[PDB]
Amino acid sequence: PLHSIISSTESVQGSTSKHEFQAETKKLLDIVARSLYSEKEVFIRELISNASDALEKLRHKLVSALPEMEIHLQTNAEKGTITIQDTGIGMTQEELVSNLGTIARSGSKAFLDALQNQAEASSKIIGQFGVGFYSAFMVADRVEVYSRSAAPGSLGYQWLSDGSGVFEIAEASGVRTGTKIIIHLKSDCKEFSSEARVRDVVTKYSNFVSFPLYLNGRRMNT
Amino acid sequence: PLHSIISSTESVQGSTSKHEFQAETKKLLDIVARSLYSEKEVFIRELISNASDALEKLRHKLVSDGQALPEMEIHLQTNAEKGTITIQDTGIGMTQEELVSNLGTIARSGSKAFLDALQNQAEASSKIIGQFGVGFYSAFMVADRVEVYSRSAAPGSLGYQWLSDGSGVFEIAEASGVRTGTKIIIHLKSDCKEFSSEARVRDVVTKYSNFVSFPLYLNGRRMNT
Ligand SMILES: Nc1ncnc2c1ncn2[C@@H]1O[C@H](COP(=O)(O)OP(=O)(O)NP(=O)(O)O)[C@@H](O)[C@H]1O
Ligand SMILES: Nc1ncnc2c1ncn2[C@@H]1O[C@H](COP(=O)(O)OP(=O)(O)NP(=O)(O)O)[C@@H](O)[C@H]1O
Ligand SMILES: [Mg+2]
Ligand SMILES: [Mg+2]
Repeated sequence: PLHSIISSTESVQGSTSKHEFQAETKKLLDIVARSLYSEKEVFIRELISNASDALEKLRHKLVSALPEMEIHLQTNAEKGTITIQDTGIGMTQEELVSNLGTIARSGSKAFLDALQNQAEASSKIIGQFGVGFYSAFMVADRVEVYSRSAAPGSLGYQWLSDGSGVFEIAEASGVRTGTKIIIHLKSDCKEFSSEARVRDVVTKYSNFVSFPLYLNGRRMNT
Repeated sequence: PLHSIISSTESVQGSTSKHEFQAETKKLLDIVARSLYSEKEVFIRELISNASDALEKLRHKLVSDGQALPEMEIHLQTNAEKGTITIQDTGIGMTQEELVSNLGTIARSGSKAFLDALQNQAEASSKIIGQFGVGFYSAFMVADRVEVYSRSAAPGSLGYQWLSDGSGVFEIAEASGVRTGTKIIIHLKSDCKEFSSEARVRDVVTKYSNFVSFPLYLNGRRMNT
């Protein structure tokens, strides 16, 4: 008896605002693109860790009907997608622009510094530091984010990028509070639209995931 | 958005077997029913504690054996029209043998202590029901009639309905459409219809919901972290 919250409720309303990635972000993305980094499956944990962070942030707002606090994965073999949705704190428009566009992540500063100071392949250095959210672009043709801040009266947004130069933001209706990230997989990365492949990855660490984690409606952790 | 699992999926398929309560159980029922004990709301925690126990038992069966994990939740629902309050858990459930033995006897240790203390002391039942509790039979503080469905988590298990009006006898019959775990439907006495009010149940449960070890819902609303 399965438990799913992921469905196509969202629709883009009105016009698009166009944004450029920070220079350092473009550099990071290009390095990832042209690296031969083989453990691309890391993007799943990067996104689950972010979902967990967002749910933890939501707790900080609680005092004495509690909000649902869940992380959902869904694979779609036919569409070549993998989706992660959390019911956590979400992002304002300002937050989308800043958080998904810059190199604020402390590990990513360390990463970029390591590129200058280590006589190692980039793949090894990606292994050492990680690249956080941008790990999605290991596997994605295109990344499609919907987010709505848990703050009352906040609007929903769509953030779009193919990971080259530019990202877009538009207002969206039908966005649940929290964040949904839809990864449109590369033609050579379709393995991550398979339930079995994703289960095998996530099983290795689901016991360490602090919130309820579902894969295609099936509960993965205690 | 609400989260509810409680609905009328069950129906009796099997013959009815009628059972007499053990004499000591009859005696405890008798004592509790007639008591001036006024803190009747306790039955709600009694049932939630049992739901929790059942869900904890289900954990003990889990191993890292591949698949999904079972949902582990406790649900309360009130129905003001029908004069009911229902509690459903998705835990270990009860075999037929377990229904007859577990809901039928006074194995419970605090109930043996209760009866001992009532006999060999001069405190009235009011007090010492509060001290000891009377577990599952607390339901008969507030119930005209108690309606239980249960199916054991054990592979192969059938579903059963257990019925009692709390006087002398209980019935059991095989039932279809029982989810693994236990649903308890309390058909409330006339002077007890307050426990079919959501606000009444909420105000009671809020006092201890953050000590409840599993997700707890009231009419589809989450009550605890
Ligand atoms: N699911 C999400 N919900 C809300 N905020 C998000 C989500 N995913 C990413 N973010 C924002 O994007 C930022 C960057 O994410 P990420 O690149 O993983 O770095 P980080 O999580 O800050 N640090 P690290 O612990 O090294 O991953 C986060 O700090 C959040 O502010
Ligand atoms: N929801 C339930 N699911 C499974 N078994 C149940 C359920 N409720 C009651 N039982 C069984 O009925 C027995 C009696 O319950 P109860 O009268 O509360 O005593 P107890 O729970 O054993 N001891 P105490 O800790 O004092 O409540 C339990 O031990 C269970 O075996
Ligand atoms: Mg992160
Ligand atoms: Mg008990």
